[PDB]
Amino acid sequence: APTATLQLRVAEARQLNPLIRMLRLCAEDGRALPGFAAGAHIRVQVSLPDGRTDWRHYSLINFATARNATNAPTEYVIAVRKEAEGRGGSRFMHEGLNEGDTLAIEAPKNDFPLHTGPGGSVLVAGGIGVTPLATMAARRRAEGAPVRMHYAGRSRELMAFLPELQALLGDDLRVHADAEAGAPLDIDALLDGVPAGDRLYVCGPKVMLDAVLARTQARGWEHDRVHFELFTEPVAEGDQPFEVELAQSGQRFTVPAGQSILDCLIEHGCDPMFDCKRGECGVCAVPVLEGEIDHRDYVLTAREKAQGNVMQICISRAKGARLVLD
Ligand SMILES: Cc1cc2nc3c(=O)[nH]c(=O)nc-3n(C[C@H](O)[C@H](O)[C@H](O)COP(=O)(O)O)c2cc1C
Ligand code: FES
Repeated sequence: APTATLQLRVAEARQLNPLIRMLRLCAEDGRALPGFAAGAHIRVQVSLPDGRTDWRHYSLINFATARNATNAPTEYVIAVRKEAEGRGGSRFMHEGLNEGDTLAIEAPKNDFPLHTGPGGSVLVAGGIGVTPLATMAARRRAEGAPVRMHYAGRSRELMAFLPELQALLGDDLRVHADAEAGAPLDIDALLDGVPAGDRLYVCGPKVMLDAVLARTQARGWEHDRVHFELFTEPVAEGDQPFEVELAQSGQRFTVPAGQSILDCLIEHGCDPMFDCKRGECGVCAVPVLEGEIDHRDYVLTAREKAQGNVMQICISRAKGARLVLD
């Protein structure tokens, strides 16, 4: 049940700007690490402010355009945005980790892969959400495949990897900075510009991913045309408690405000199906017999959400005070 881990050394730390720190991680003896495909992340072990150990996802970064670029890597590269008001994990990555330190990680996992079907690729990055999309861009360039990146942030001063991405993509990089535009990214115009059949890869904050989801579902885009990678944690936000009644056996649990339905069930004892835990994979779907749902996933169709008979319990909640689940 414990997940396999690697003990890596911090081979380089680089302050890209005041908020974002690049870390290069190597095996102790420089041997090859598990390979990965564009979109993969690693989970890294952090110490929280009270000394509790926990795990944090960070996407793997590569700009090299050799076709073998990430098949047998000898390093993993990540970039961490410091959240001074977060839970302490990103703070640890900035303040409690030094060059030469060792760090336990879990082997790469990929919930956000590039699609090999027909069509080019349009990448939509919000802030530090650029990290797996940079690797995606590098891979499409390695393939000679059409790719465009929309990279949006509040200020250019705080957006990482602009010189690397400009060199990699040239005119196929479109940078949006709120501080220059005076307005947020125009997602409607972005979607209008996507070439017919091209697939969309959206990574970053919940508010951006939600705006893309609403519009691509309104447009009736095919379900495998749009791909989502949600960085925002915790997914259990402002949220309220609610009752869950398990219809098979009458048990009524109270889901607290800071806990997902899935985590509440996993805790109390059941064996739910799950994987990504952030609304992307679809695996945790449960039928809903009664109660209005506040849907927060990126996998159910507009029709499925409207019918009200299924939800992703890793991320979605009750609209009211009670849900009856099968
Ligand atoms: C799949 C996945 C990939 C992520 N990749 C990054 C990343 O590359 N850089 C980053 O700053 N945060 C990334 N995040 C968000 C972090 O895991 C984490 O939530 C963030 O650093 C805040 O944690 P904290 O509140 O403990 O500081 C990712 C989250 C997920 C689920
Ligand atoms: S576990 Fe992936 S959608 Fe819930």
